Amino acid sequence: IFHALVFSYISFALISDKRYQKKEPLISSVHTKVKGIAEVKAEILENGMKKMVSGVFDTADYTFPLQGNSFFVMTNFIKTEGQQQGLCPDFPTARTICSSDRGCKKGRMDPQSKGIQTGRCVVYKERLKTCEVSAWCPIEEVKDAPRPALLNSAENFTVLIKNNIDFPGHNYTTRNILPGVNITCTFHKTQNPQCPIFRLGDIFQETGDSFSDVAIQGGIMGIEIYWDCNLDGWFHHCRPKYSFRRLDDKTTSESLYPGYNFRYAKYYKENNVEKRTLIKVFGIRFDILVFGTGGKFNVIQLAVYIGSVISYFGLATVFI
Amino acid sequence: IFHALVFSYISFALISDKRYQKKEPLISSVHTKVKGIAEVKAEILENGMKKMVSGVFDTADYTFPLQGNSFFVMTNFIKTEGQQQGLCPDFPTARTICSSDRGCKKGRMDPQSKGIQTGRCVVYKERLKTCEVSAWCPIEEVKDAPRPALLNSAENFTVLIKNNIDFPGHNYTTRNILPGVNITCTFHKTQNPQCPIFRLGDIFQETGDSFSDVAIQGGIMGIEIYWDCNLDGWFHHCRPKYSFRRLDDKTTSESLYPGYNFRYAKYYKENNVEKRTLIKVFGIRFDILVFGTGGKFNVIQLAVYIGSVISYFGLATVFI
Amino acid sequence: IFHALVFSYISFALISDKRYQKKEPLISSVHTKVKGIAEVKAEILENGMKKMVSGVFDTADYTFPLQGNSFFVMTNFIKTEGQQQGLCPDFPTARTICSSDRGCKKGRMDPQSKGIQTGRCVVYKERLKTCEVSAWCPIEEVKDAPRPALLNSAENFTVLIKNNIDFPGHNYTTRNILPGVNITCTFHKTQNPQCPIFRLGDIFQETGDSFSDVAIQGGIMGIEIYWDCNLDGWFHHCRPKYSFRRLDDKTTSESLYPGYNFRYAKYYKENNVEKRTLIKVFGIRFDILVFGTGGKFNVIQLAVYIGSVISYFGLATVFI
Ligand SMILES: *[C@@H]1O[C@H](CO)[C@@H](O[C@@H]2O[C@H](CO)[C@@H](O)[C@H](O)[C@H]2NC(C)=O)[C@H](O)[C@H]1NC(C)=O
Ligand SMILES: *[C@@H]1O[C@H](CO)[C@@H](O[C@@H]2O[C@H](CO)[C@@H](O)[C@H](O)[C@H]2NC(C)=O)[C@H](O)[C@H]1NC(C)=O
Ligand SMILES: *[C@@H]1O[C@H](CO)[C@@H](O[C@@H]2O[C@H](CO)[C@@H](O)[C@H](O)[C@H]2NC(C)=O)[C@H](O)[C@H]1NC(C)=O
Ligand SMILES: C[C@@H](N/C(=N/c1cccc2ncccc12)NC#N)c1ccccc1
Ligand SMILES: C[C@@H](N/C(=N/c1cccc2ncccc12)NC#N)c1ccccc1
Ligand SMILES: C[C@@H](N/C(=N/c1cccc2ncccc12)NC#N)c1ccccc1
Ligand SMILES: *[C@@H]1O[C@H](CO)[C@@H](O)[C@H](O)[C@H]1NC(C)=O
Ligand SMILES: *[C@@H]1O[C@H](CO)[C@@H](O)[C@H](O)[C@H]1NC(C)=O
Ligand SMILES: *[C@@H]1O[C@H](CO)[C@@H](O)[C@H](O)[C@H]1NC(C)=O
Ligand SMILES: *[C@@H]1O[C@H](CO)[C@@H](O)[C@H](O)[C@H]1NC(C)=O
Ligand SMILES: *[C@@H]1O[C@H](CO)[C@@H](O)[C@H](O)[C@H]1NC(C)=O
Ligand SMILES: *[C@@H]1O[C@H](CO)[C@@H](O)[C@H](O)[C@H]1NC(C)=O
Repeated sequence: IFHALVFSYISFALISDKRYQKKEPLISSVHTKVKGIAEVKAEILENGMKKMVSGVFDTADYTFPLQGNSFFVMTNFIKTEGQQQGLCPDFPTARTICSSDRGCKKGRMDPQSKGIQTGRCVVYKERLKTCEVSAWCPIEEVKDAPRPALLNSAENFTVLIKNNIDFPGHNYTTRNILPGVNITCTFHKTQNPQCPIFRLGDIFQETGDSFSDVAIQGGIMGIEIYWDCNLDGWFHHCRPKYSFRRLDDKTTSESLYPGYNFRYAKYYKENNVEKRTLIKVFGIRFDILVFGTGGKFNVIQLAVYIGSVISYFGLATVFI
Repeated sequence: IFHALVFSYISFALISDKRYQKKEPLISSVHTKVKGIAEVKAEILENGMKKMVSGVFDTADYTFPLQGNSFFVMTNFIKTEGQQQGLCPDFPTARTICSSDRGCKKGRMDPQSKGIQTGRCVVYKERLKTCEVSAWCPIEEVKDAPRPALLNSAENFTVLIKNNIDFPGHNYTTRNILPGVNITCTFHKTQNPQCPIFRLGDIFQETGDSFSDVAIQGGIMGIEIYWDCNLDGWFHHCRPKYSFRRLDDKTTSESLYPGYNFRYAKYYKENNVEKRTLIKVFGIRFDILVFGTGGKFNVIQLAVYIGSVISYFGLATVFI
Repeated sequence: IFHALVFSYISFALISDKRYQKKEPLISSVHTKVKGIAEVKAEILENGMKKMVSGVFDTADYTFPLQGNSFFVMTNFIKTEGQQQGLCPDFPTARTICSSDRGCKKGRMDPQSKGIQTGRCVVYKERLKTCEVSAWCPIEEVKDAPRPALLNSAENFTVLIKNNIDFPGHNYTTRNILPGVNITCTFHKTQNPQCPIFRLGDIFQETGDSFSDVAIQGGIMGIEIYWDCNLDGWFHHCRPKYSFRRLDDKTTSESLYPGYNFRYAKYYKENNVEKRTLIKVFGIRFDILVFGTGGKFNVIQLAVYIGSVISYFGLATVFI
């Protein structure tokens, strides 16, 4: 009585855990196309002077093709133009202010300084003095990102994701998009869960984080694609499950370099002088993470499960 | 009789499926060097005027170092020079043609338009009128890629692939290239299946897709490296198997952004005006996919297989 | 007697190999921030003339953001300025020297040549003659990298690594850095093995390879992050293990393209002529490899182990 029930329960553990099947890791390749533009009219303070930042930003202006299953979209920026190699006083900071030449030692390097000191204490503005350095001059300001993200419209951008997956051992290949589907759609958790077209603001709403806040100083968001794939015939299902998870740590600590931002350089020549424009770029990197398991009935696996089950059979008969 | 045969068959399932061994996922790192150049003499129509595109393209002109186990080779391009921020009529399309100002609404954005409308209907050429937009002017043409790919010689290029793999649990490391091998070789399915030097046209012949067709509008090809690795001593083999699979979907639908292409921007300054050159790049991205399993005799695994087998022993004795 | 001992030993194989638990592959995302600068005063020979290379190199000058779980740091460079499309004699090499026009065939391409020949034998310097080619002129020298790496200070640079990992099946996420930790630290094998801050020279000392030697011609180093993660409650541990392994092959053979180096192009316009500056970049690419296994008690797994163990029970009783 109880033994045929132990057998039916163990068989349930077979069918549910799909141990008659063999599991094979998935192979994924990703291709994304970003669509959308943003118009930028804003007022940014450079060196204590108000300035008007106005420009139209298209695809080539705020992104470049994905590498390593991840793409980036710039949302804010601080542009420092005209840097040329030379000597200049470092930007005023608690570390950089100097009372006299004794505070500056030639050759000193600081993790928060972009230049090597010359050992002299010189004026920056009025009577405030900082330590003179040798680097790209003038030094970029120690200034916060614009309070509204210059590319605030970034949440309205649209990312199109095409994912190809293969299982070599089972020799089975399929793609994220099935042929003949109505591509004109915006992904929704319930209305269009197979629609590959994503809107960034929708993504940030799913994970619960406000897009604008992350867009001011950048972040790392993650798009997850699950593939529970069954290859039997008696039952079949091998389609993706889109989830969204915010990857960045959200420390908000000046020591841990919070948000996502980097220093992009644009070199040129002017008046027979080598010059550089340093752009501090703030944006959200999207990591596309694909993980899948493919099961297909293996005779050896089913026989091994049977082998672990008939021992519980005999021993179960001994236990009663 | 039949029972010793069931034992020999189960032992065959052991030796064949290598269950006395433990399986460990592979760790891969890739390094590719692309060699080859292409001379380009062609005739391309810009704004209804015939032009001569002539130039020599070396490594730095059509590729950049691999990131994320994938490298790209440009094969075709459409170059739009002199773009500067301003107001211009959008390029004539079924969506962009306007009969009067009522058709243009200020601030409108279109997925196929690269600019924000100003709300005015202005002439583009002759009496044909399109909606005026605010963006990088003039707008790139809506034009097909050159009928012969400008970099048609791309199939003759040579990619050299060096792959390092490690198994941490077994502490075993090996590389794609064994020391002392004759590197001067071109990979062939039978003549040189271990030769790492690949020719792109050969790759496209293996997968059966014509190189030129894909090169006109770009594509995503995939190089697969298999590692069936055995670590025992009684038998040993741990070398790669090169296969080739075309990753792109080949939709050929204007709604799904077919082929592989992106918008690359080159910013400069001219006559004290901020200017931009937009190059639409068409090329084949090669994804190097490495997947391997490393087996090495584990006593616990063999004992567990024995444990599943002796139950089939006793129960098998009961079945007769 | 011996049978209860076989049971205690098999139970030891259970607890040690953690087969009551289920193993799940790890999901990793990486974010690195490189800090440090380098001052460069050196003397490099261009075209047989001594020159002084002097410049200050910050983050934007020697690196760009990581893609595909790997970042690059330039350590040496050879800069060829002023290239424009045209005809020039190829640089003197055993392959390129020509006695007369019969040695040059028009349209010939060489794996070590950057241009297509025109079929004429012309002088390069004095009476030495090479084959005239059509390419970016003049051709970059066939010259060794500077004997001291121009960016020798690269070993003093600091890489900060933040790693996020997730197990979907168990729904458990954790990050490389625990909240509240003293970030100001330099990683040491024993003193600070959890400290994420790495120094490149320390990395190269751990693997035993001198930083400078690799920095002259570039290399591929690999940072490994292990995650042995236990999710039970009766015992718990899920933290990373940092190891370092040198990925490049160290062939030192001119045929196999040794070290890590690539050709980076900077296009500009001068005197109404399209021009290019070709920089041969030498540096160390760091591949961040994250691999982890997450175990959590699965009832079906423990029951399957029991099923393989009770058969060894009965059969063991038969063996005595
Ligand atoms: C994203 O786009 C939507 C709609 O295109 C913007 O919302 C509209 O904003 C305009 C003015 O900017 C208003 O006149 C409309 O009434 C708004 N409609 C809705 C439904 O909100 C939205 O502001 C855009 N997002 C960002 C960040 O700019
Ligand atoms: C790839 O290279 C081969 C040989 O270098 C090219 O084939 C030759 O083309 C030339 C003229 O271009 C002919 O004179 C030869 O007779 C051809 N030989 C062979 C064996 O085909 C081939 O055209 C190149 N591929 C591309 C796309 O340019
Ligand atoms: C890395 O930095 C260290 C210390 O900042 C350098 O070592 C010092 O070098 C200076 C001169 O360059 C000497 O005056 C000091 O006595 C040295 N101190 C120590 C502890 O070595 C080191 O040279 C730098 N590495 C490179 C490659 O430049
Ligand atoms: C290619 C580059 N985009 C750039 N876009 C701008 C175009 C006009 C004005 C700008 N002003 C400030 C900042 C940017 C821009 N400029 C450069 N270089 C880029 C894109 C994405 C991520 C990093 C870098
Ligand atoms: C670095 C860049 N290559 C570029 N190569 C050209 C060199 C001369 C003329 C060209 N004309 C049209 C198009 C290209 C070129 N030009 C730029 N910028 C590149 C390479 C590979 C993939 C994307 C981009
Ligand atoms: C962005 C670029 N860095 C560049 N840094 C230099 C700055 C001043 C003088 C230089 N001279 C020689 C060589 C380099 C430089 N120059 C360019 N382009 C780069 C960075 C990292 C890896 C590849 C390329
Ligand atoms: C995979 O299956 C298809 C289906 O017919 C077959 O054409 C192909 O050759 C198979 N691949 C391999 C490597 O056997
Ligand atoms: C796609 O679906 C939308 C409904 O959201 C519909 O309006 C549209 O016509 C559909 N497209 C096609 C080609 O059927
Ligand atoms: C791996 O094996 C080699 C072979 O001797 C040994 O030198 C090395 O220390 C081993 N690695 C570890 C981490 O034990
Ligand atoms: C490599 O093999 C080729 C045969 O295809 C041969 O001509 C060449 O000499 C070999 N190289 C060496 C170094 O033996
Ligand atoms: C994962 O566990 C947390 C812990 O409460 C829970 O809030 C979350 O919803 C879980 N995720 C899923 C997908 O169930
Ligand atoms: C971090 O540790 C160092 C010791 O190496 C110590 O000097 C420093 O004060 C610590 N930082 C904090 C915030 O406690």
